[PDB]
Amino acid sequence: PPLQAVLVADSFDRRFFPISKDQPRVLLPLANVALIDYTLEFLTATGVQETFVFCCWKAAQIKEHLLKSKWCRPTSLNVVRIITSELYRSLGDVLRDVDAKALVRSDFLLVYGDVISNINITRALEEHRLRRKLEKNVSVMTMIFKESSPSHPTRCHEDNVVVAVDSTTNRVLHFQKTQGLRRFAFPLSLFQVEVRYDLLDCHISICSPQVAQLFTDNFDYQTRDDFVRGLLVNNQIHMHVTAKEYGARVSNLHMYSAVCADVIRRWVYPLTPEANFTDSTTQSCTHSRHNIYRGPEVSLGHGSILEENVLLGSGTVIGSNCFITNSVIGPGCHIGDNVVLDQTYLWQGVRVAAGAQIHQSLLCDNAEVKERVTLKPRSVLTSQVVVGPNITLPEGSVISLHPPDAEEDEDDGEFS
Amino acid sequence: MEFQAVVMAIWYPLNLLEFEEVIVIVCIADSLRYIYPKLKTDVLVLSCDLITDVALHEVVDLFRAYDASLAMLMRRDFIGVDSTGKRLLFMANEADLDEELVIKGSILQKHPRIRFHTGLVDAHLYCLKKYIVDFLMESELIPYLVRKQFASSQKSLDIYSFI
Amino acid sequence: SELSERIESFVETLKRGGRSSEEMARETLGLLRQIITDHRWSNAGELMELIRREGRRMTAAQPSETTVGNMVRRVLKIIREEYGRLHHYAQLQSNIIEAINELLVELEGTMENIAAQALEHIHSNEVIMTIGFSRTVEAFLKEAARKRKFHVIVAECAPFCQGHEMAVNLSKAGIETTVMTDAAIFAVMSRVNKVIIGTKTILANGALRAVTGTHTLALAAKHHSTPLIVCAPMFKLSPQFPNEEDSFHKFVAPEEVLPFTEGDILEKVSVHCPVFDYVPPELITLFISNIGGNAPSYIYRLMSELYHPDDHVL
Amino acid sequence: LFSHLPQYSSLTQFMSIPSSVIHPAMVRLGLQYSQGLVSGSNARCIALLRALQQVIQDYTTLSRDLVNKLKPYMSFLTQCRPLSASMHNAIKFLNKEITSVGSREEEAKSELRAAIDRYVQEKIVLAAQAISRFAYQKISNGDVILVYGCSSLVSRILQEAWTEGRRFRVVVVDSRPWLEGRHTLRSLVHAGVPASYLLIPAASYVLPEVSKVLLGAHALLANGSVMSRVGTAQLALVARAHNVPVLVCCETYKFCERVQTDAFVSNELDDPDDLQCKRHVALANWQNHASLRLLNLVYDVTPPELVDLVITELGMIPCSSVPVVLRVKS
Amino acid sequence: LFSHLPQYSLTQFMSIPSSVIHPAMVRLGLQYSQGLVSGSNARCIALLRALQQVIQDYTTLSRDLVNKLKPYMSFLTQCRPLSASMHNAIKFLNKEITSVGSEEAKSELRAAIDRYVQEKIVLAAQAISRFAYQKISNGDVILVYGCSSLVSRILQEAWTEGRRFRVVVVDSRPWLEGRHTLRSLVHAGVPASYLLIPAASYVLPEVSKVLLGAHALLANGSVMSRVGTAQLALVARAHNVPVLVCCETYKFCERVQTDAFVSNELDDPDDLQCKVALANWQNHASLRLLNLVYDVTPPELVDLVITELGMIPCSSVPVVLRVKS
Repeated sequence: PPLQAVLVADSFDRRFFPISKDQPRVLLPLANVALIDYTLEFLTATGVQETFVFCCWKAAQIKEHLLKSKWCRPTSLNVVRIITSELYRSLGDVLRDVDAKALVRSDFLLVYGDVISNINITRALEEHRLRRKLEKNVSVMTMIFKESSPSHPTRCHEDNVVVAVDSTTNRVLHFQKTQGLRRFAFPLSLFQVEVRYDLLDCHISICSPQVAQLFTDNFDYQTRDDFVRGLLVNNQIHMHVTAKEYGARVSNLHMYSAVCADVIRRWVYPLTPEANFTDSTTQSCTHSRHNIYRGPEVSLGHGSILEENVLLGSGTVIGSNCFITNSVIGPGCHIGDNVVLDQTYLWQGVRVAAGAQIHQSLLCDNAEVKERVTLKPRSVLTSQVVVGPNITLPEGSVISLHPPDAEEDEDDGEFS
Repeated sequence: MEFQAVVMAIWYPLNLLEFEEVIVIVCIADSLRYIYPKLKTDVLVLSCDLITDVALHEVVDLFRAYDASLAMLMRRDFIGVDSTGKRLLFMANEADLDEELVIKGSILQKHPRIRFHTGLVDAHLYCLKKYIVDFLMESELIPYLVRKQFASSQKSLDIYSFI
Repeated sequence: SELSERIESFVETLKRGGRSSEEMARETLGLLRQIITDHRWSNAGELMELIRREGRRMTAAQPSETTVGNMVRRVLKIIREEYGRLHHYAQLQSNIIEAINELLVELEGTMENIAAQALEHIHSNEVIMTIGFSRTVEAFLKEAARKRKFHVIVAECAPFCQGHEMAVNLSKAGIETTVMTDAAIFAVMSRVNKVIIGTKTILANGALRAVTGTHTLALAAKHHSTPLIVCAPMFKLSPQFPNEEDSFHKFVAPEEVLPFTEGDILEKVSVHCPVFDYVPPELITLFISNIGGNAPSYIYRLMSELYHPDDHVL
Repeated sequence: LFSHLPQYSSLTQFMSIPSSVIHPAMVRLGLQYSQGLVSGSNARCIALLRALQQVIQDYTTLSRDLVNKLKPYMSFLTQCRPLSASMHNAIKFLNKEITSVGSREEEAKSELRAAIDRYVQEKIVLAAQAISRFAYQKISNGDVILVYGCSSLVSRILQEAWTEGRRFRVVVVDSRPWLEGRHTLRSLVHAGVPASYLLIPAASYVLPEVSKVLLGAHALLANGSVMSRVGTAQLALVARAHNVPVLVCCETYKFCERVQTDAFVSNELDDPDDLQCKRHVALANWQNHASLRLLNLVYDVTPPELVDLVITELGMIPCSSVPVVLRVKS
Repeated sequence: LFSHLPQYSLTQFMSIPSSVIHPAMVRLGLQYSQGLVSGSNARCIALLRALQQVIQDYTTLSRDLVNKLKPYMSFLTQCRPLSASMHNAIKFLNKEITSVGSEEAKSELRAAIDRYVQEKIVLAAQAISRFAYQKISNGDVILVYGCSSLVSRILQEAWTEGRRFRVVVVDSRPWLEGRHTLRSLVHAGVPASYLLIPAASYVLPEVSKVLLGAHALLANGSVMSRVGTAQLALVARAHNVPVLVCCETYKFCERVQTDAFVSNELDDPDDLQCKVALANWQNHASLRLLNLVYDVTPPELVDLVITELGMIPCSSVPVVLRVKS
């Protein structure tokens, strides 16, 4: 049968709270292409033909960006069927709005909406169908986990989970998020059985339409974690564990940094920045040595050193004697002289004036920084912000045009 | 005399050793403490019963290669073995825990895949290293030694099991 | 249309990587035959612009897969030579088709004509050493194995261990094979009498872009003066010189080299995993083509009678 | 056709479970050799030669008895894993030391096992920190160094050189099936030095940016050839082809008076089953094909023209003084 | 070993007024077998004269003559393995017979042998002589090897057109063939010196250029010729003296070969024992006597090929193989 997918293009948290306020979360560029493009390209590569896209928050931006994208042209073998509805508040009413319209008829494939992966759901889907028909509609989901290692940058402590599985058929007997916990309480009676912590959550559940029924009759569910926890106290959830293919979901901005550094280093190989998988004319790249990508008409300065893992957008004049490295610089922006950019992420259009040392950070689009500015690690600069010529922002400072949301305003620190 | 087999207090134990002496040729859980004046050199505590001629060569090699602090033979008590299938991580003989097999997060970060076996038969073929019988002087030790790692009468001790 | 959707299906298959090289060339010819049939075009100029544009997008899809670019250029040469001998020509649309068919029967016989020259280059009690898994070299070693008896050492290529299925394929045909670890190429080089490899691409100076161990192989072969035979047909002959402007390397996921289960050190270690390795032409001895066994220093002439010099750059 | 070299798959089933003819320490050590818990050329010599200190005080009588008593031990050891020259010269020094002493038994047993710690100090410990002084001045302030696999000395260098403020950039080249360049990569990222890891077939893509190639030796043969891990000779050849200088860090005691003119003498075969990829796997059950053989070399010989330096505990010699340090010592 | 290549020591079976093979072809084959006709040019001239004799005795045409004279070339491949000059001569002859359409065609065929011998074996030799006159200067010394009908012609006409050089003749056992050069030099008045191949590294210090002859130039530039040539050119490069090989166009074979093992006739091993300690070599089971007739030198050991078209760098012999076909 045809394979469908549900793509919840509204993330129902506020993890990017100064950033999700103006730009919706699945439009903010990872490696100069938006987060909804990686999940859509993953869905197309898997074999999905009838993606549905559910948007609640800032649906105008999402739909406007989608129509000027690759998957809304009639060439694409993956229709998008955008469903804009402001009545959504969680994944629960999104996925029980499926049975309000009966969209799915076979086992669909629910990705969350900002999954970034090169997973091939053909072994997992065929295993799910095989144990679907054989044990008479017993299994209702096949969770997709990546075999990670618990001390990894991609395993951020909010999304960290532990499972207890049957290990002879991969069947989730217990599942809990280890957000804050030192010792893990595994209930008994699930033996009459491996226990795994090396599983990245990856949010590529392959849930069969019975799940849309199970969200429907029990209104109290709100998210997939609630559903897996609330079923294992009662049916089945199995899994499939991948080892050779990348999979991640950018939940928080720590995860954003980890997955953006993983994409640049070609861990998501069919979705590298030089592949131009979104086939736009403004995002072509040339992968040079040391994972250095420079877009068309970049005009690098004299004496500037690009060490490694640099992505440069189109129209990205760089000054003289710079030490830009490990960073993503965005479609068209001005970087001045003698700067240092380490693990930074600069979106479309910035003014980095001269000699400014920007370490681990995130400068959103149309940002402004003046001469001799020394942004420290984990500093976030939201859209259209300006930073004056003497600021040294503390480690962990968010700056936006909305003073209630951020810790600053349109200029440098301690001013309005 | 690398090892010294100790037989608790029986032709199947005494001739499973095809060794040259037992502590059942002189006959004199806590009996190993009463057999302490024998030369404490890597005791091999055997069982009174339920021993069925398993080859020692696969068990003792988990004590002469990995330099295990302790090595058992198995053929209500829940054991969590490492992914290699030879390293004990979580022994809990007490099934009377309050319906919660609690696991320390440190072992799950160090050893991610813990494979749990349900009620394996304990052959009581303990390959204690020579300081454990001394450490008792200053089950009862098999579920303590697996917790003592991650008491020191020697490094970090390690305990390996054969199935 | 059916054809247009098949064009972007081919382009996206090229980008993602979802077949052998001869199948790549055969599918490229089928696609280009469809392009010149079903599109409407008045004269040869518009069709050459069309073929050039579609070849540009199929080449920019996967620039390291040059069999599709070579067959685009071969069709362009066929177009401008079947229009030259008629110099809007009505029968031209037929004429190119026949030449394309004569190309498609030039294909599907490339592997037989390379395998026919096996006995002239492989002797009894020989030891041959290969690297990747190329269908051309295994047919070469399986046509020489019908008469003579020899030893073949298949040094596996380390990230994608693909010499494993080569040595499984060769051992089924009775060749006594040895699988190596790719670190031992200089070690077992003293014994090896000939080195027979395959290529992804023969560049225009006789150099070749091949599987990632072949330059480390060719240096050992040149050190011990072992002849490096290269079995590669004429769709693998690309008119591009090894310039620094165009990137010929392909880099795949580092999971092939350093697995994701390493953990925190993956944030500091830069793992690369290239799959192709430049072999300069002075380490090569022969190119066993489908038309003979000529030297590397003849390859430029094979360019001039395959691709027009206006078709080099598309 | 590496037929004259044994190919091994545990030799512990037939031997007596208490102290047999072979010592408890020797069976423990040989089992560790065969399983693979000690792998370094240095670490095997210390592992032998302080498990052998356990032999001496347990032995009760002295020279002629102990020399022929020790031979079954190392016969069992070379049955477990073939002895490298770090072990071979260790045993040669040991036998010379035993035959040197003669005429009290307790004083001799104490003096032997104390002059064996003296061997470790003045030839493996004080040596390795004298190699590092010579190689610290040869490591530039901004260069790129290509290492190969785990070496206890190559990783002592460029970690004792980084902590003296040198700020190079190491590139780690590794090969299957040992994959031991991960062990020199985890322990090198922990030092904080920037690293890069790639497999040995891509030893010619990364070698253009490399400034020098630092390798370790398992033995230096008496014509100057370097016997070490398999990909070292291939690596040095491609290093010469990219004209990058190539250095070998070897202690003096690893100098063997045995000369090999190729790479097919005493180049031990380990388990061929290590070559199974576990991809799916195609080479599994390779014994089912009769014509199919698997070759798993562990050692390889690079000729002295392919290598520039040899950093030794006594100076930096140009690899043709390898027969000469074999003379001025002993 | 050399198992695929044939070992030979053949006219006993055929009737004296032979009908299986032509009389002239029997004479030719037995002269090849005994050694009365040696050298690639001399063998090609003798073959073409015998084929003219065959055609003038032919009475009936295109298919019939080709399948009639294929057994003749089977006989000649039995008697003495055909060199590539003979191979290209036979290929040209078969193409000529197949080209002849629907008595008078015998005279037109027989003159095409004369138009083959003249402008590809004689006129080509004169053109190669004119080209190699340029590379022979006054006072230099030239190391030739063995006997070549073209090398000796080049030297003799270079001497008689005014050069004052000196020749060193390097020779090999068991044919001892450079004596036929040496004597033919002394009649021309050229100063000469004679020595064997092992002494070549003794005189390559004084030699200015090594001028060799080719029995065939292969499709990669390898020079297939007499067995000492490749070794001599290797020592010549090790003493950095230029190596010139003088070959006509018609000897260019499209066969390609890397090592000196694929197509190398073996003469009878009984030539090897010298005046004896080797006469009873058959009774020694382990002892095998091996003498090759040809080997190939790689194109990197040859600095120059002189051809009737011009002087070409030995890497562009497939160029000439293209432009003549």
